[PDB]
Amino acid sequence: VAYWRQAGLSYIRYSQICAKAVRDALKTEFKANAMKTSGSTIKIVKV
Amino acid sequence: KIRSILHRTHSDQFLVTFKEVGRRPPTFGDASVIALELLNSGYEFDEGSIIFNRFRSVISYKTEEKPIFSLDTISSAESMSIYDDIDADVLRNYQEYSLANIIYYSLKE
Amino acid sequence: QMSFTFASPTQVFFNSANVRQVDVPTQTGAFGILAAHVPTLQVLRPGLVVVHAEDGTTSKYFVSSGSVTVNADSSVQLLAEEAVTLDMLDLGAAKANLEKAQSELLGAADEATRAEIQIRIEANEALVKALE
Amino acid sequence: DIDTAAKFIGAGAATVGVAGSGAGIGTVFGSLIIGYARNPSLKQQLFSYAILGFALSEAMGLFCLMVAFLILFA
Amino acid sequence: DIDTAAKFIGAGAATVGVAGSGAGIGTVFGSLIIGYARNPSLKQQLFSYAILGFALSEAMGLFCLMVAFLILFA
Amino acid sequence: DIDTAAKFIGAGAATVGVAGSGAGIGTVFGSLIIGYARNPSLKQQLFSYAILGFALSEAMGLFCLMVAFLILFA
Amino acid sequence: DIDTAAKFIGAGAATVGVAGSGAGIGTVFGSLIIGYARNPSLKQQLFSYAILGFALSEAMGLFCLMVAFLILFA
Amino acid sequence: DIDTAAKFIGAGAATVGVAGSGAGIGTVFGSLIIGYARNPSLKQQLFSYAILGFALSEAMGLFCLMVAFLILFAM
Amino acid sequence: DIDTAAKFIGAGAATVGVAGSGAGIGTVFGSLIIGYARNPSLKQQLFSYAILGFALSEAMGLFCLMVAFLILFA
Amino acid sequence: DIDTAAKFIGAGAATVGVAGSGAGIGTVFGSLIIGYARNPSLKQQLFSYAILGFALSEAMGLFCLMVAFLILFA
Amino acid sequence: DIDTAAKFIGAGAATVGVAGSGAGIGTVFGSLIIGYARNPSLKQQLFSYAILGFALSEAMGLFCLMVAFLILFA
Repeated sequence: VAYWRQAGLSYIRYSQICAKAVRDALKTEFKANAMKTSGSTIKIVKV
Repeated sequence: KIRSILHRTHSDQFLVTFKEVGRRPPTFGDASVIALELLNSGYEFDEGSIIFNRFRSVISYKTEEKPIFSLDTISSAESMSIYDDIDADVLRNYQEYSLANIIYYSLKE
Repeated sequence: QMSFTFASPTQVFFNSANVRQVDVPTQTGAFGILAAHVPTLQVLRPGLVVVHAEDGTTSKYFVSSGSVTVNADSSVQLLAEEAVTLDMLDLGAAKANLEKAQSELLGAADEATRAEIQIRIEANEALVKALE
Repeated sequence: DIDTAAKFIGAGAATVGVAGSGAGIGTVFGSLIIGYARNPSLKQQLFSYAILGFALSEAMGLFCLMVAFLILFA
Repeated sequence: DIDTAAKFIGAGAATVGVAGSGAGIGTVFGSLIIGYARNPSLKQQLFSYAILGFALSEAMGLFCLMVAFLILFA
Repeated sequence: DIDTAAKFIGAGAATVGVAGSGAGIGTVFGSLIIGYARNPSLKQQLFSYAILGFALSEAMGLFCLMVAFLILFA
Repeated sequence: DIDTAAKFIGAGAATVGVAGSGAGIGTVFGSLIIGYARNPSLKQQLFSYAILGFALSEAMGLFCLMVAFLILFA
Repeated sequence: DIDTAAKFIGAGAATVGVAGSGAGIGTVFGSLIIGYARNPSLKQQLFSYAILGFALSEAMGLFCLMVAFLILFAM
Repeated sequence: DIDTAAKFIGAGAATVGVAGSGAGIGTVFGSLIIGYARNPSLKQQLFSYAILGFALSEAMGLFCLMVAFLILFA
Repeated sequence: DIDTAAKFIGAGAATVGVAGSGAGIGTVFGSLIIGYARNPSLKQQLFSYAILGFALSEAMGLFCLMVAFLILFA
Repeated sequence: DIDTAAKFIGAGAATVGVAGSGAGIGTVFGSLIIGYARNPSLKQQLFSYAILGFALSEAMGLFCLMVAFLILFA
């Protein structure tokens, strides 16, 4: 276990949050060149 | 489209499906979303396959299938004996990441 | 010798390259991989990988997360979810984000949010410790 | 004198316990390295542990010598 | 006094026993360092176990110094 | 005089034996520190075998004290 | 008589080596803790090797105490 | 006597030498435990290597045991 | 002679050195087990170090046995 | 005379403590080997810790040998 | 004589100092096995540190032997 898993997060979520942080912490120039190719548009449908 | 083509036979076997694919280029965020919605769904799958269309060339593509496993298989796979620092924590975090990786690779192909 | 492969989803830095030593972080503990390191699997933690070519040159890439595999045939594969060279970051943004996260961790809205904020905290903390 | 002789005998076996300290310190100053190898992001914070791991490690050592003091002059 | 000399040599032999406690505490407080390097999030548990073991091993050194006093005095 | 001198010296020799139990007790309570850092979710299960090692390392020290008392008083 | 005195001293010096068995048992059980934490699934076999090594180091230590008993009585 | 009695303490102080052999064998078997835990597949060979370290350390202790029993009987 | 007795006293109190030998050999052949289990591939070069260290420490311990035999027989 | 007897006993039994300093040097350098076989990039900071541990550990053996010198010369 | 017996017993009770040195050698050459087994490429580098630790730790046990021979022959 790890401090971020006791709640029950999957390592996918860990990487996702860390990546969002590293994205937020970039130059003002590279923000425009990194905000793209970073988001998500997929959405789920009830089964 | 995949959901529809298989909603006559194999209609019941659906576990979850996603839309708005291909409208914009996929990203690792989309693969992470698919992996999350797979793991959270209380299905303890013991094996899996992913079918996609590998892009051979502008004229040809091949319907490829890549296998995927679960930490219960990796643990009991004797071939893993030669990898050190392998408990059931790093191994299955690595398995989650591997699932996301294969999903993203298939999305791009 | 070592066949290195460092590749973010967006970009690829090394493809079957031949470097001498590569220092990588990890959940268990940051450690170095050399031309015969015993096979291992690990998942990275917010840190900075350091590569050294066959010669005495160096290069530092800050990686958010990922997985580093060392194989029987001496082939390192370091797949990082977000690998950026240090020259792409700014201090104040990361520092303010870290301080904000520390401020909000007092607000134990729930354990899941506590963990999320903790991850953001030590992420930005590795950022500053790399840039401070 | 037999009394001074016994004082010396006890002194010889009162400084042997210092070997204990010799191991103790080493173990800590072994582990530290290991720790500092696996996690350079806790260097400073490790120092405190180390110094603690030194003090209480040499503690018994000194106290062993204390007995020697006594067994020489008490 | 031959018997006082015998008491002295007995105390000198006995006081060494604290070297075992010294070695044990060295082990405990090196394991603390490396374990804290691996799993920092649980520092509070690490101190709990470390101090519990520290006193629980100081048992022996205190026993040995006590018996040194007891042979000397009692 | 020499008989009680032997009492004293032999008891002092016996009292030393608990040093090894000190080393072992420290070893087991460093091992618990590590094994808890590595897999925290097995606290009590690890603690059971840890206290088993406590008992089976205290055996030696308490037997050494037993022999010390016996040879100082019998 | 000095013969009885030397006999006490011999027994008291021989009954200190069980420190070795104590340290060995402590190390074995620490290793048991660590191995179990590594692989919680495999505890029986780990415990099997642990009890075997335990009991055999116990045999060595109790052999030391048997020699102590003999020298006291012969 | 003194020289026919000091042999008793000679043998005792020689027999104390087995403590380190005990500790060595203990750490050998703890290492066996950890090694098996890491790589449970290697169950066969690890026990043989144990037996080897076992035998060598116990023989090193037997050296002092025989030295003591020499003090008592062969002086 | 009182020398004919102190000779045996020294022999007995000197052969104890083999304890640390035994411990060193035990540590070496434990570390060999961990090393080989972790990385079974490079089996052979592990021996080129294990046997080297074992024989080396064993010889340096046997120095004390040599000294004991020297005094007891010269 | 017996005064010189106790002198020599004390000188002989004081030096034994250096065993702990030897073991401390051994364990600290083994820890350096491991912690540099994990993260070789450092070194320029580990070897400092190893040398510091050398100074600290050999201090104990130095103390024991100086005690032996003082007990055999005053 | 009491004085010659004194010198011989001093040598005998000093020689034991080699135990800690032997344990240190064993620890160093176990650490070398583990370190090399993890990261083989570092071999010829780890070997320097480990053999240096060997010699520069057995220096202590050889100091004990040197003082033992000093007492015996001087």
